[PDB]
Amino acid sequence: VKQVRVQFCPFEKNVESTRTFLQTVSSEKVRSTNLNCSVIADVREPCVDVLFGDGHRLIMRGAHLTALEMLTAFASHIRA
Amino acid sequence: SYLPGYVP
Amino acid sequence: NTRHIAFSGNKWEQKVYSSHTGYPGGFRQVTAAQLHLRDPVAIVKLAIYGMLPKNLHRRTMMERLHLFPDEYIPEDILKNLVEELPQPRKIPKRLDEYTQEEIDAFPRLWTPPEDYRL
Amino acid sequence: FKNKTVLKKRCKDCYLVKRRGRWYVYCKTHPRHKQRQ
Amino acid sequence: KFTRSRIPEKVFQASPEDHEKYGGDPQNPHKLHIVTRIKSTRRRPYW
Amino acid sequence: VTRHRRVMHFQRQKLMAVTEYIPPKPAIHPSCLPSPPSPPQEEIGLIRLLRREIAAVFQDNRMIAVCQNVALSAEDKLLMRHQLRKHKILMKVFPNQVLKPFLEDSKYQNLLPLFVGHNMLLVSEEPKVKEMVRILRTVPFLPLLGGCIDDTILSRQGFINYSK
Amino acid sequence: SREYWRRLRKQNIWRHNRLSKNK
Amino acid sequence: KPKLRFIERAPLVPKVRREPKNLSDIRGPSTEATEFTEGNFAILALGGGYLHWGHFEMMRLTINRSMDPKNMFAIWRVPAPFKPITRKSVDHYVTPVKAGRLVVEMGGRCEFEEVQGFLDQVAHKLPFAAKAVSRGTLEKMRKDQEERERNNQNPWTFERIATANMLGIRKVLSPYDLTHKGKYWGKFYMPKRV
Amino acid sequence: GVIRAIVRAGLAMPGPPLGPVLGQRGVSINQFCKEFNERTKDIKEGIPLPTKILVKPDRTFEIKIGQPTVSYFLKAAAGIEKGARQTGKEVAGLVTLKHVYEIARIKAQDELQDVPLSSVVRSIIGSARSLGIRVVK
Amino acid sequence: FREVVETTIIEGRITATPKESPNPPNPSGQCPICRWNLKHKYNYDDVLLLSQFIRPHGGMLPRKITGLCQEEHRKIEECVKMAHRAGLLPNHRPRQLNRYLTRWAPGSVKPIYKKGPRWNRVRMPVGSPLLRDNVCYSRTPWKLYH
Amino acid sequence: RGRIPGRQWIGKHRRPRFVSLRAKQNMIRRLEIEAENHYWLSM
RNA sequence: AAAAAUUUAACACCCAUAGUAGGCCUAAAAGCAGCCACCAAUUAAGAAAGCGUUCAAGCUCAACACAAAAAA
RNA sequence: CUAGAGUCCAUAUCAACAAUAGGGCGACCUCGAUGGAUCAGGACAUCCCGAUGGUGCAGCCGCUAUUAAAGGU
Ligand code: FES
Ligand SMILES: [Mg+2]
Ligand SMILES: [Mg+2]
Ligand SMILES: [Zn+2]
Repeated sequence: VKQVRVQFCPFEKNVESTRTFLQTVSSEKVRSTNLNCSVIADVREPCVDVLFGDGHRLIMRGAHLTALEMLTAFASHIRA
Repeated sequence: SYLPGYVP
Repeated sequence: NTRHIAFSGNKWEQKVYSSHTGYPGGFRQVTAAQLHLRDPVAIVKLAIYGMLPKNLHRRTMMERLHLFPDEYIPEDILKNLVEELPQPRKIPKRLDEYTQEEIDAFPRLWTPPEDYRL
Repeated sequence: FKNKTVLKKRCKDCYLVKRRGRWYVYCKTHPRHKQRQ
Repeated sequence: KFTRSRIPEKVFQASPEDHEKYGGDPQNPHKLHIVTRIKSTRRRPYW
Repeated sequence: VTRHRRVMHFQRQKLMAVTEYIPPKPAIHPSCLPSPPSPPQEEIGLIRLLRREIAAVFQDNRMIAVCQNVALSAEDKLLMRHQLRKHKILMKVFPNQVLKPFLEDSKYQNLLPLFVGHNMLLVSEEPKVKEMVRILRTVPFLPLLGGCIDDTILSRQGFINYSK
Repeated sequence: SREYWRRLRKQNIWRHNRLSKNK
Repeated sequence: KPKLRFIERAPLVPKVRREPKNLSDIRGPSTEATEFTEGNFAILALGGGYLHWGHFEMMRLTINRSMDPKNMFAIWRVPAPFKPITRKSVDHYVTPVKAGRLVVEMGGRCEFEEVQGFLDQVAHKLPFAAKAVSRGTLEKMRKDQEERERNNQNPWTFERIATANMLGIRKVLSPYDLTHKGKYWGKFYMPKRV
Repeated sequence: GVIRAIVRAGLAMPGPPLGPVLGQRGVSINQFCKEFNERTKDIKEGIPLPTKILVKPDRTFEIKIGQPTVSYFLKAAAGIEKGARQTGKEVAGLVTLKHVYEIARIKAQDELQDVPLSSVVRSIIGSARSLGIRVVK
Repeated sequence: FREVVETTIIEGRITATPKESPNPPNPSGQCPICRWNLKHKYNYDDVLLLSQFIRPHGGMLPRKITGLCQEEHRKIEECVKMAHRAGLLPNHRPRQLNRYLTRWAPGSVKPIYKKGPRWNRVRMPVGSPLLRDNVCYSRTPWKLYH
Repeated sequence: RGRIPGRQWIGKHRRPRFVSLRAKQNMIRRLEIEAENHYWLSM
């Protein structure tokens, strides 16, 4: 895991699934494992992007989604 | 369409 | 169709059938599942035996009882049949066996949330 | 395992489950905590 | 010890609830009784 | 008076069985009856106290900004307050469950979607957006959600457009 | 006031602390 | 003196003077030490039995160790062992206890839950049934039992039959049941029965 | 890491109290006894001081220092060398409000990043309540 | 309902949620089944009633989503597992003796070898104790222990 | 197996006995009969 | 009069800085060897309810936010 | 049940005061005729053989527990 990016505009609805995502991943408890990792949040259609060092790409648009499955899907790709 | 005492 | 009989509850694995050969250490106990697998007609044969009157007539009465594990019946036995008795327990209908006419006839009972993954 | 008619959780990681028609106390940090009724 | 029984006098008071349940009139008590034994005298005290 | 349960006589056993207690049974299980209306709860001292200081904060100070207090150690939070204190910025946070009524009945109902989860309210007098966006430039994982520049609702780029 | 309820909260944890003495 | 006083084993001067007869000290409801005196939490005896000296010293080693003189205190409610037991060749004194008797009393500037934690452990080790009880639980239990006779839908009760000799059933009933009301049987007592 | 403790200004290398205690931490024993002495004599010595050394893997020393502790620095103002025993009725020290007016201004620098002045005086008087002192006027 | 799709891009879409029947015979109820006068008028044989509270793979919906009676949710849970192992729900499979009215798992019951005497004889249970309140059209009560 | 020490109906350890449904039904109907007798003897 | 009933244990999520190792006694015992008081910074935190260290360090909790059975 | 042992530590093992369960003095039949050898039947509350948890189980030895009476002693 190298770079994770979140993009969301809080002024509309259905952005709360990805808003609570930040409070989990963007924590020093999990960021301590990869100190050299990159976490950046920019605000404009909720969507997050995950980049892997191997070359794998991940796109996770949590419009019709919830944070719990977003966390689990992140863990599945750690094995790769 | 169903009476108060209706039972499926 | 004595092979395809059904037991209420866990009688398949709870009920046992104990017999003794008469020799020392000859006590043998087997369950319904073991007996049915070994002998498909043993279950029905033993059930009738315990309910028949306990006299000399019981052995003669069993000579008029015929059991067959599957749908196959001998031609001579099938040739002298007279009446087919109704089954005592009504067979429950599986979910798929219900046709469309009765499925929509049964109304729904709850409103599922729109955003539930299911 | 140890036979105990009453099951008690000796640490926070003891998870209690019903297996084989029998309540079981399973543990991973302290395997000595395993119990069976 | 098993002895004779002194039935409390409170048992034999006809409350109004029993009056319409059994149909008896307290103002006009019945003149006579009908008695019929329906239990064996055996296994009972001699008195 | 025995210690072996004093096995009971059959006649006495039947007497106890006949005279067993019978609880009354309702016609409809109360649990499936249109429940009685819920009694409203008395408002506690905190709720009235916060509302008057929420109103005072909302009216006295020109700058009210919206942020999120992401998971951060106390030392980092304390210095973040310190780096805001160097430019006379004061940090205040309020429970979100009580902010919902106070915002919908007022003119500022447009900020309801912003306030859902963990929220950080940046309050300052004589707003100067250039200084505190620099302090948020060095911190990449702290995003600016929005706010109002003197009751003018603007998004993050609205704050940035005001900076320059 | 604020200091009244802060004391009141201090009593609640005091109550919980005693309740955990025999826990 | 917020601690249990030392309890001797055998009376120093044997005072074997007996007030009534024997064997009647376990059956029937307790007549003395039924309410709460200068205390809030006690243990209720849900059945009769005998208290041997080991039980009394048991009270010492399980209550005093989990005790603080600063905020808690306890005292005795049952008397010292005065009734001996004869022992033929193949001795010691005990205290008769009836159902409803209070064994020990506790109180202070504390709540029921903290006292409950150790009291129930002691309660399970008496020869008879017992449970931890407070000044609120006892009245609640008594009111709950009293509610039972009013909402009962059974037309026939023990008192309506035993007193009236309904089915000639006093032949198989003891004369003591006119007061026991059928809720007491030997040394046992069932609160659940009306 | 964080090993927050109190440092006596007079003593530089206590030995057993500090040698084996941070021996397992992997720190330079001689580093403490050289630079800390210079920091000892900048102000009035003979008073305990806090420590602000953070242990890093690359074996580096960065020790910050502000104001001394609250035990000796407060008790010395009341002319008491030993703390109270009962601390509930036994008391031998008296300090006035004007005395506190100069005892808290210097203390409000260990960012203690609180803005209001009442936040500093209220904390010490609560600490003073535990100790056997009286607050005069 | 919302379903997830993976091709790394993942997405969620909403497809044709079912609707409640508009005319419940007994309104003023906070309960799905305890609103149609079906409190004690269903059994393990009623797959149609039971199939509306299960996952596609054979699980059970949570109580907070369906809002059933707390004691009735237990009955639905017990009835469904009875029908699953009776062959009544063959389409809701995970991922040879036919049975019915099975209270316990077939592979978790120990056969009785020494049954008790005529006064303390162990009994092989059938049905479930939760269905005692179910209506009976024969005055003989349900025999829950054979 | 299943021996009862001593005799079946007397002794310390007897054969346990339980009431039946019709055993109760007979008792209540006898209790109701006396309730009629109690009322008719009060006038 | 007369037919026994009964089948029992899932479970919080998140979070934590600080006047200070509060003073006394103690080789030193810090919220937790013992004792005396038990305030107080901060949106919100016991001069500490449990484990843990010779003692410290380390952890959770509290606070803000979200009912058994076995013999031939 | 958790006082107390086991350096710390109830529960690797041991165990106090207690509590709850299960096992096999009376005169009821008979007053008219113990050891070893041999052969053994049965229970498991298992001495050995087998399978599996825990351990203050590094490995060999051990301790404790669950299951197992086909075989030997
Ligand atoms: S209200 Fe009847 S099922 Fe819940
Ligand atoms: Mg006999
Ligand atoms: Mg065995
Ligand atoms: Zn564990």
